Amino acid sequence: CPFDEVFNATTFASVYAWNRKRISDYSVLYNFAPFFAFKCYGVSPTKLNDLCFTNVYADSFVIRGNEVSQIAPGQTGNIADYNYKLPDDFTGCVIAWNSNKLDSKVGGNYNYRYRLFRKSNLKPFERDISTEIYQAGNKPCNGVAGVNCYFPLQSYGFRPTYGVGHQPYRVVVLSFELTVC
Amino acid sequence: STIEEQAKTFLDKFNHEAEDLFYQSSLASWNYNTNITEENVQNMNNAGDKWSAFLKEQSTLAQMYPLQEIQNLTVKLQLQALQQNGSSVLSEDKSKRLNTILNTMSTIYSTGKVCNPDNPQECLLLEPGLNEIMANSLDYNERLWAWESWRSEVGKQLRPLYEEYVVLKNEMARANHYEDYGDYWRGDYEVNGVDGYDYSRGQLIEDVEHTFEEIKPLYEHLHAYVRAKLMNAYPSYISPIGCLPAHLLGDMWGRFWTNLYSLTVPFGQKPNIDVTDAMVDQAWDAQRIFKEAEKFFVSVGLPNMTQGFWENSMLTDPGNVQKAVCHPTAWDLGKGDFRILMCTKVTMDDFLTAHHEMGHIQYDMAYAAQPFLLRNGANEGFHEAVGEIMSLSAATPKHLKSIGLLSPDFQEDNETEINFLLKQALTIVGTLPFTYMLEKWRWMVFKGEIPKDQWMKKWWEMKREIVGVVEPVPHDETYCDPASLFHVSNDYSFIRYYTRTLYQFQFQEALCQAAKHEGPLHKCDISNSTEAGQKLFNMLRLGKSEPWTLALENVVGAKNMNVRPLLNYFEPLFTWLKDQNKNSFVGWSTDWSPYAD
Ligand SMILES: *[C@@H]1O[C@H](CO)[C@@H](O[C@@H]2O[C@H](CO)[C@@H](O)[C@H](O)[C@H]2NC(C)=O)[C@H](O)[C@H]1NC(C)=O
Ligand SMILES: *[C@@H]1O[C@H](CO)[C@@H](O[C@@H]2O[C@H](CO)[C@@H](O)[C@H](O)[C@H]2NC(C)=O)[C@H](O)[C@H]1NC(C)=O
Ligand SMILES: *[C@@H]1O[C@H](CO)[C@@H](O[C@@H]2O[C@H](CO)[C@@H](O)[C@H](O)[C@H]2NC(C)=O)[C@H](O)[C@H]1NC(C)=O
Ligand SMILES: *[C@@H]1O[C@H](CO)[C@@H](O[C@@H]2O[C@H](CO)[C@@H](O)[C@H](O)[C@H]2NC(C)=O)[C@H](O)[C@H]1NC(C)=O
Ligand SMILES: *[C@@H]1O[C@H](CO)[C@@H](O[C@@H]2O[C@H](CO)[C@@H](O)[C@H](O)[C@H]2NC(C)=O)[C@H](O)[C@H]1NC(C)=O
Ligand SMILES: *[C@@H]1O[C@H](CO)[C@@H](O[C@@H]2O[C@H](CO)[C@@H](O)[C@H](O)[C@H]2NC(C)=O)[C@H](O)[C@H]1NC(C)=O
Ligand SMILES: *[C@@H]1O[C@H](CO)[C@@H](O)[C@H](O)[C@H]1NC(C)=O
Repeated sequence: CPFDEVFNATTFASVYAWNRKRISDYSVLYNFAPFFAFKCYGVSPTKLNDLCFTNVYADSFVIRGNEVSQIAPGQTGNIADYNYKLPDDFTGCVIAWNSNKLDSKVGGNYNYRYRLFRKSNLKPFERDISTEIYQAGNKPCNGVAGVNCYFPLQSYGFRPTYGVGHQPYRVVVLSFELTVC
Repeated sequence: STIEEQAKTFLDKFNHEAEDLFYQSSLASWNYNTNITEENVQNMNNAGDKWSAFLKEQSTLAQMYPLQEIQNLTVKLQLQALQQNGSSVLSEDKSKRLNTILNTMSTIYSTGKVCNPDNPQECLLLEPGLNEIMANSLDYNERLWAWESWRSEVGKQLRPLYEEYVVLKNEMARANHYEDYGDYWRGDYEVNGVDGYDYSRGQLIEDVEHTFEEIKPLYEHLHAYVRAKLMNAYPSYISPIGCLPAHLLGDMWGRFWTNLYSLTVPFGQKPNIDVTDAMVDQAWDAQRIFKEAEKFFVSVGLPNMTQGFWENSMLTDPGNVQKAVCHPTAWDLGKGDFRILMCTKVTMDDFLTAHHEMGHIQYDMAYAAQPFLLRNGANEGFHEAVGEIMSLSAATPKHLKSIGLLSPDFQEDNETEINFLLKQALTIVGTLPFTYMLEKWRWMVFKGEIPKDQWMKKWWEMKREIVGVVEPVPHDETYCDPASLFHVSNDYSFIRYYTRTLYQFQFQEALCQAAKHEGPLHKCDISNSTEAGQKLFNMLRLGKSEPWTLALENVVGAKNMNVRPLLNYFEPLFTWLKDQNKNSFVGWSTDWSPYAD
């Protein structure tokens, strides 16, 4: 399985539009790096070599440090209700690590664009890339900023002189469905 | 779709953009303060102006939501903190006039020059030389010349400006439904709509006047003692039943009596504890000091330093050419970035200032989870109280003898105890009457009870009646004596220095009982106790989210500020003074004056 690409791409996607790569040797990822967080939920992390499934998916994005605890079955917040929602019947296993030395430029890195406004909570495993203007009040704004109408994207201001919990943390979310073994 | 739900929608976007812009501004300001060049000044001014413009635009935008239909308390607090017009409610000409006279007053105070009568090309500014003559000189005539000339050649330029500043600020304050500029100042201590913790803007006056009514018995004895000691350095100039001339107090204004220690020391043959030789003996540097401070802080139950604090902070003076304003301060750039800027030497004063600054850093680390507009102390008198209890409890002999700076046995006696207590009293108690009197004068001036032809008369009447000092030369109604003080000409409040001194000892006595102390209060040490840390953290993490009268109860057990802990702290000195003035006359008469002869 070409895990060397989903973990090592030179540019990771953003939260509101996460890249989903499907797969048609986990001892390379388990033994490799610090990996600030590594929790597997449905399957025990050690026996990942005797139970196999039809196909695996590896989503990816870049979220803030103190929001990693939101990528879990049954969570709420600006990330788990509007951008990426994991179903309560999860079976895969989440991983995340720090990337402060790559995705942070002195002067601000304005390419990561988590969304913070939406009319309803996202459903499990949905994606919304629309960029319409959010209508807060009762008077329509016809697609222009102003009063009670906002732009629903709020790009992160990444910098190297931040504190842990505000530095970029890449994420990969392996999810299994039942082949590859 | 209701008027309440849109407030949260607006507040989210405001929070995010404000965090970003504030971080940029603070980073620019830091990069200027640590490395002075010419282009750093403009690079800082740009970000500052951008942040101010964003703030003004959001303020004029926020006026759409009426504060009457809001039901949440946090949303209402944030809106009311954002909706306030402040200045710019005036016209344009008046605003320009106000800014011009403010800058003119600040400039006049900063670069005022006085010079000799017999050698007129020897002019001295204030900071390098006047408050040094007034601090170290022991000559009566020289101190009198300095004290008179500073008020005759600088204070006389500030009166026609103050007379206009008063009216302009009164108009600006009446434009916001406040009835004067003094109520605008006292509005910080106000609390509304909590059903059990209310606090009007007019009850602060009564609370201050009732807490000052119980410090008089101690200030009278301290005054009598200092007078009986000053009748020996300047004989035939002080009267045994009169006040003290205002130029023999230690500095230009008489705010701190701490420079009178060399004259009025109780036992002059016992040196107070000063561990500076041992630090150079064990070769302590600028980093071991902060390591020890952090260890003391984590001992009580507070977190470590954020590990971003060690690489970015400036704990030593940069050598070759990095001209840097190192006045010890703690920065809160935001987004989890805390830094400290100070020029640390190897002494004891820096060993205590490190604790004082790390207190502010810990407070800032506490409430960093609140919204952007709610990241501050409960009011203007909590931050410094929290930062001061640390240096209070970190300079005891019992704490110093466990770090290693004192000999292992070092038996303590009561003479050094009285020495230390008296050196503390000349700074803590010697300023409460002055602060109370000055703020009372300013409140009465702004309110409109002291007409502008009775300013100096009432000022000196109150200084004779409350503080207990008399002027050496009659001052008619052309002078303006208060305007020659930094906080009066630069438009800063002054009631925080009074409530801080009470909150400090309230917190200290509240924490001394969780650590289960036994002896007197001035020997307290809160280290190695996880109850004091828990009680303090139950208040540090609130910020401005709760009314201060509730954040105070979560520590001490009462709602209003009290004065009993201060007297309980100063009890031994009080008894000793009460037994040293058997023959002297405790009190003063407001009729004797040094010129009526
Ligand atoms: C991610 O990719 C980088 C670069 O493509 C890999 O870095 C290589 O490391 C090996 C040693 O393991 C060196 O021999 C190569 O010279 C390095 N290449 C470059 C361009 O730096 C890195 O090993 C990859 N990491 C993973 C987890 O696959
Ligand atoms: C203090 O500021 C000055 C100018 O603001 C810095 O001097 C130059 O800054 C530019 C900025 O990129 C550098 O490329 C130059 O190398 C600097 N000159 C020198 C001689 O260093 C200076 O570096 C700043 N000091 C610190 C410690 O950051
Ligand atoms: C509006 O008021 C409610 C309760 O009156 C607040 O609910 C709190 O929300 C915070 C975080 O959102 C939680 O930690 C608390 O436990 C909640 N308290 C209760 C009693 O539910 C709500 O936060 C308020 N709105 C805003 C914008 O702060
Ligand atoms: C703050 O200043 C404004 C003027 O800049 C005051 O005047 C109100 O402004 C709103 C906003 O457009 C108008 O809708 C009102 O008609 C204005 N007049 C009123 C309310 O009488 C505003 O009152 C000031 N508010 C505070 C709290 O100071
Ligand atoms: C410090 O304590 C000593 C005793 O522990 C005090 O000395 C006694 O003082 C009382 C009161 O004046 C006298 O009646 C005794 O005769 C003293 N005893 C001795 C052995 O001298 C001393 O006065 C205390 N000093 C202070 C400043 O309180
Ligand atoms: C806080 O408590 C700790 C442990 O109870 C103290 O550390 C010990 O102190 C004794 C007293 O001299 C030493 O003999 C030990 O060597 C110390 N142990 C260690 C690991 O350092 C500490 O001194 C106490 N601090 C205060 C201020 O009371
Ligand atoms: C603080 O850091 C020290 C290392 O210098 C470590 O030994 C200690 O356990 C830390 N304490 C906390 C509460 O993080």
